[PDB]
Amino acid sequence: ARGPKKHLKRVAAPKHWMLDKLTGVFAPRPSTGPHKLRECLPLIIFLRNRLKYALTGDEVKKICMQRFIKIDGKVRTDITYPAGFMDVISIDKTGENFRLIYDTKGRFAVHRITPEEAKYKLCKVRKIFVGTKGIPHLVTHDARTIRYPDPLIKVNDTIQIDLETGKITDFIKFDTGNLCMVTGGANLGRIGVITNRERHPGSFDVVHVKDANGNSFATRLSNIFVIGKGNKPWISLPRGKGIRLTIAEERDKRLAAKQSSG
Amino acid sequence: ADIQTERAYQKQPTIFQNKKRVLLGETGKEKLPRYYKNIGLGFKTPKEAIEGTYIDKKCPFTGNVSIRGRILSGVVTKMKMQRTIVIRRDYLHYIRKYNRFEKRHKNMSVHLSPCFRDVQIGDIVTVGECRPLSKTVRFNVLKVTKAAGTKK
Amino acid sequence: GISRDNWHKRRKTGGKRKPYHKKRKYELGRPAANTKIGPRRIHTVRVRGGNKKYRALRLDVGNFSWGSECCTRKTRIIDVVYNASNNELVRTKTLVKNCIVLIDSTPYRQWYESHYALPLGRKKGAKLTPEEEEILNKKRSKKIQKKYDERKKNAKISSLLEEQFQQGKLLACIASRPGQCGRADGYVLEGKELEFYLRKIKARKG
RNA sequence: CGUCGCUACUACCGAUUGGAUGGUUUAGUGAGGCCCUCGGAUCGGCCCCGCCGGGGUGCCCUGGCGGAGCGCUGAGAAGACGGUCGAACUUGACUAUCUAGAGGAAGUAAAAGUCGUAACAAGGUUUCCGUAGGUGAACCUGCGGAAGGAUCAUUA
RNA sequence: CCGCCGGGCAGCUUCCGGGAAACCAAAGUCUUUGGGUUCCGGGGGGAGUAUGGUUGCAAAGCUGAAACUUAAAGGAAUUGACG
RNA sequence: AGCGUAUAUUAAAGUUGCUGCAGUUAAAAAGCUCGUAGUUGGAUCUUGGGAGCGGGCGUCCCCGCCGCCUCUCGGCGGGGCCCGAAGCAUUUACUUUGAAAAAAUUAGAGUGUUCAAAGCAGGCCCGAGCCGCCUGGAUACCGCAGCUAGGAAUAAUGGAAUAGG
RNA sequence: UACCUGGUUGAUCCUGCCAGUAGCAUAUGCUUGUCUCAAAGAUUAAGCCAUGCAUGUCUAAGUACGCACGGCCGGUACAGUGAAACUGCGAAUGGCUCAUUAAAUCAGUUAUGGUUCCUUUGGUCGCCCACUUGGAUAACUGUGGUAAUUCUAGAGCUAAUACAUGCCGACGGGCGCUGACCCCCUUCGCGGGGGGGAUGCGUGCAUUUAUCAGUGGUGACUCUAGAUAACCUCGGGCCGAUCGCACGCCCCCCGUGGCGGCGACGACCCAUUCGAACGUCUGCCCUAUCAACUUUCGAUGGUAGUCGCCGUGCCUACCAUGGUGACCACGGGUGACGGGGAAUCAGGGUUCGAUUCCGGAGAGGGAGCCUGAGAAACGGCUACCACAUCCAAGGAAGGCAGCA
RNA sequence: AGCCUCUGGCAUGUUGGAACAAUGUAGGUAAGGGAAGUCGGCAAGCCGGAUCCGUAACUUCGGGAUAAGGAUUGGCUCUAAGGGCUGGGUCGGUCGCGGCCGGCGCCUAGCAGCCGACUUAGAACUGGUGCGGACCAGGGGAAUCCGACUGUUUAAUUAAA
Ligand SMILES: [Mg+2]
Ligand SMILES: [Mg+2]
Ligand SMILES: [Mg+2]
Ligand SMILES: [Mg+2]
Ligand SMILES: [Mg+2]
Ligand SMILES: [Mg+2]
Ligand SMILES: [Mg+2]
Ligand SMILES: [Mg+2]
Ligand SMILES: [Mg+2]
Ligand SMILES: [Mg+2]
Ligand SMILES: [Mg+2]
Ligand SMILES: [Mg+2]
Ligand SMILES: [Mg+2]
Ligand SMILES: [Mg+2]
Ligand SMILES: [Mg+2]
Ligand SMILES: [Mg+2]
Ligand SMILES: [Mg+2]
Ligand SMILES: [Mg+2]
Ligand SMILES: [Mg+2]
Ligand SMILES: [Mg+2]
Ligand SMILES: [Mg+2]
Ligand SMILES: [Mg+2]
Ligand SMILES: [Mg+2]
Ligand SMILES: [Mg+2]
Ligand SMILES: [Mg+2]
Ligand SMILES: [Mg+2]
Ligand SMILES: [Mg+2]
Repeated sequence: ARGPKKHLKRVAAPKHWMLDKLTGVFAPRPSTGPHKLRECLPLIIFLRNRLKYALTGDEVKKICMQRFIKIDGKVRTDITYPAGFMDVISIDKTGENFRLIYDTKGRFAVHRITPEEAKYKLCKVRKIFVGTKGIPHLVTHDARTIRYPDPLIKVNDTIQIDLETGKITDFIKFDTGNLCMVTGGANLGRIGVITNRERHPGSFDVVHVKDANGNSFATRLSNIFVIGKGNKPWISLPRGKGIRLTIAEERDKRLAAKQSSG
Repeated sequence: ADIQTERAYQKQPTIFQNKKRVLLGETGKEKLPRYYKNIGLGFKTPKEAIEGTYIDKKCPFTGNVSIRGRILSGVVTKMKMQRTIVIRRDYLHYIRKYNRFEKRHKNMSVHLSPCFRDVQIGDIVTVGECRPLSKTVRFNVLKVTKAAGTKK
Repeated sequence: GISRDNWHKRRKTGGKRKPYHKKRKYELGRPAANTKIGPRRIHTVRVRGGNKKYRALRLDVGNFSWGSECCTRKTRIIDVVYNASNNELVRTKTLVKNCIVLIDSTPYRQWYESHYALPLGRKKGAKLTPEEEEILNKKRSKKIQKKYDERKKNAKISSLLEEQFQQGKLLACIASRPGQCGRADGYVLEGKELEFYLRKIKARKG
């Protein structure tokens, strides 16, 4: 290296803009953004690869520069502008508007929502600031800072942000008993109420999580971003609802739906 | 005596010391209000840190260093440097072929704050990963326990 | 150029590291400022980041303070005294962080002589009688007399300072980096500080 | 079995301060850049005058045309004193590697030459080790060993 | 003289069990593979040579290669057959 | 439709032997002994037992229990209630569960590529009037060290003795 | 598939080797009907190289007055396509190769509270020229050289978001300390209390230094935030107060004043993203025919410094006299760029991994350099060394380990 | 040691004056080359002092050995580094600034003042690269022969083996 690297080989490309070995050498590379390269969806992959809306890269070029696509209600012309946990992506000439919730396997859904539910949005918080003259600042996981928050918002909690305004509207501290989707690692896009977290000094903290069916995974704190007060997620969930079925079960349940389904 | 020995004046910054136009002798009874800190991870900031007349920038019990990463232990083997000792960490590196281990060691120079008195060789000592403090020395002694073996 | 790298020198044990790369723009060393005392002369430098760095090569004045009284007039730096590092930097009059320097007393004199209204050094009655009482002699009184009689006893100075003001030069020590910063900022050597450095100077000259 | 005889191939020793490349570097010398100190092709600007015109209150604000102090800040090239990294070059040192070599001595080939016949049978002199000394060659002889013997015994 | 006991030097005897075999209370407990640990061999010669290092007054001692060549050299026992 | 020789290298090599070779004679145990590192090192310390639920009046398999301490610490005018802290797991070694482990490769879910190496799609719904449905892109391993949590079988290691909790 | 067979001997049983066996890995020997996948100048020479190409860029939105062409149409500066030129980006990725390199590359792991960060995202932006002031070059026009180059001589013009400059704004209004002072109550008066004050000086987002107090945040502040005193890194802090295209409006109201959307560059505080960087712990090939190494030429440490981006013997000075070692250092070697894997394989290994994925390095070799956020950048240049081209003999241009 | 000078001594070692020929005997110096020089490097010069760096083959393990081979060296202005000597029994009492007693102190880390030889190291500055500037002052290396080494010897031709 000398400078920064403006390029990405297919293969090296993470496991979920779900790309295939043939067809190319390169993968698209998230242009820098709010979300970290490794936890993205460059718009381009929706269009040609997920929805089969376009076909190629040029087909997508011609889409976004009509100015149809609106990633959190603010219009993007970058084919490679990164989306990631908790975004919107309104199409508008269609009225579909999706999210970007990850599936139980951790691979970003094609999950459609109402025209409502494209206003409320969620965001975890990374720090309290106290900026200057005592004006306090948030830092959302999607790299918004939001000045002037309610002083009871602490770190790792979530915010029910509007969109057209920015702003905040009511919120969920990170206690026991509330609802968590997991945004990192293995137990990824898997959902459940907490139970108990294990504070450690130095090394970052572990969080035990129980789900509907009663399967306790644990995680590091920095992957848990919460989604409700307790067994009441404010957002619509993906079909499956981050329960996660053992390959054994999934296999049979998929196959058991088959034959009986007609 | 003792403290200001070297050439430049040695002082805890973030205590300005003078202001006095009142009775009760001259200065306070502590005289110099001493900057110390609690370090963290529960290790008791020892008595001689707080009591002490002394001064070393590289001590965490009386100066600017942050302890922040990997906590280890070793044994004290040589104390022939000034405000630094050498510790010796022993182990078993495993070969898989030969389904057995061999003894190894990586001795490691390490800061030793002179709050932390009555250390000797053959002395179990716990260390924190610090700022890269000198050429070799990245570690700073946090709690000497003198424990295994011999006597009070 | 004149690099700053662990890359070249021996390892702890005493083996000789081989090279690895070339020198990179990285382990970069510029030559020194070794700043003097003259009419101001500072060159900028462009550095890493973009950013810049104010390397002083001639430097006359400093923005540098009482501890106790809690002021800091901007004052001429008259002359370097000892510098603990090394004894060329004294002779050559090279200002660097923790140089001990003589400075002008005058701007510090002239706000006791506002504030508490009591003189320094000692004099017969040449400057004092026309100007101090020109600072004193009240026609407001009552509020003010109460005020810098509330500025009480403790319009007081240590003998050690009191002395120096006869001379119109104070002992102070640089706390900025003239070569990095661009200024020769500092505190006045006051109380304990002030007592080696005299005793160093005294013992040095013999 | 060994000398000895002839032929062939390896490496060895080998007079030749033998030759070649690489890596460190002792010593010197040291391109260019980089920094610092100067410099000052010049170029302005500020200004000061002469004369003239338009606007304003002899004076001022603008304009036109001339001149001169080149006053005093700015920019400012060529250049020069210093310093620092430093390729490079010159001479030593080391070590690495690689090879030139008159002539000398082994081995092997290998394998059918001569002179013996050392060993295996009690190999004609039980054999072998170590050491020593000797000898045309195996060899031989001392001393101390060894049995891997040619006696597990010698007949109170 | 007759016993026993510990630890010594040894003997015979045997389908323990070993052991290619000769043999071996131990060379026994080993494909039923590992009680602890030291040394040390990897076809034969070249060679215990060359070279290097070291010790020695020196004989020499200790450490100790390769190219090359070579198909067996060897060990235990069998009949032979010649002393 | 390939097939030959050139040589590097693996099994074959129980001919490098950790598993797992050998040392009377076959190649081979120092002449003998002392001895610092290293390796290796006897035994010995909470148990039987209790209380129950569950298999085969009692007997015989099979499970949750009797980590201790603290409460000096939180609180889910005097409180409890016990979690929050720490004595800390004597100090490890050991074991088990997490988390973290880039993809490709690998192991291997799914799939008339016509099979297969492969590929990752495809499948469907559909007479296309559906002017559209449905599912994927499974998972395991990933040494050592590092991080987390159980267990205390064995190995060290520690604590009171010119007195101390 | 856990594996064997030939060969010493008149014959036997062994040790032991030689020789077979299969795969894999590279030679080329001969042959070659179809079809699908598919490696390829790495080992020798990171040796050398002919030539051909591999890195440019325009929306409506930085300048455009080429006459280029139309327009469609002008006189009003524009209009609209538009060759050139300045400007802003990029050129810092990619591509190639592995010469070096043995705790060094690198893996995993951790740290940055010992740091920088173009861009993207989010934010945040009110102290008499602003109705924009100055000035100067390219294309362009002309006159020029040289043998020759991606060489310029020189005279006029002329742009700007290129280069400078610097104003309205805000409130003679508000708040810090100073305060010409002033009033009332109390006091014999001094004094004590209550007040109120024209006029000065300050009148900050950043900077550095000094001090003071203890909304929010950590295991971990000597942090953030707040208070006071200062300065100006000053042209070479910033904003502060920046410029285009759509051109669409409303006025208790007539022509001004308010307004609308888009962009561009700023930027300061900040966050964030790609990173980059320097640290932790633990991890490697052979070798002793290498036993001691390391140390005024920094070896290990302390103190104080300089330099940098930052902690650091990065460097200087003064002190100390250290640090490593047969758990094999130190020395030497490699047919060594490091991982991720490969073929082999009863279980265990053994060798290979220059091989597309990750990580490192180098562009004949070194060193230094500009420029740049970002490079010590080689499709830049500066010498030297090492190579090499054209020549009018004065001079000039050379870098395939981009693709061919 | 050499070389310059005071005390002390001389008056150029049995004559003078004038020139500057050849030969001489004493001294010097040479472009380029550089032993071609002779039997042979016969004479001389190179080296030369100190400080720092550095060091071979061989060995009798002492040496070799100042091996070899390098650097530096002035004047000036500094800095740094090397020592002696004396001083507290102060507070109270009492006795004559002095003593005595008793008490506290007790620098026991010393610090304070006052003296006086010398050295050594480092840094600026500085001079037409000059600096051991007068003089003192080892040329080196690779070999063979002889004689173990010190010494001695042919007074007037041999110093060696
Ligand atoms: Mg194994
Ligand atoms: Mg034999
Ligand atoms: Mg045996
Ligand atoms: Mg065995
Ligand atoms: Mg052999
Ligand atoms: Mg093999
Ligand atoms: Mg096998
Ligand atoms: Mg064997
Ligand atoms: Mg024996
Ligand atoms: Mg077979
Ligand atoms: Mg036969
Ligand atoms: Mg074979
Ligand atoms: Mg690249
Ligand atoms: Mg970051
Ligand atoms: Mg080689
Ligand atoms: Mg090349
Ligand atoms: Mg490079
Ligand atoms: Mg380069
Ligand atoms: Mg190229
Ligand atoms: Mg005479
Ligand atoms: Mg006479
Ligand atoms: Mg001559
Ligand atoms: Mg001659
Ligand atoms: Mg002579
Ligand atoms: Mg000699
Ligand atoms: Mg003699
Ligand atoms: Mg004679």
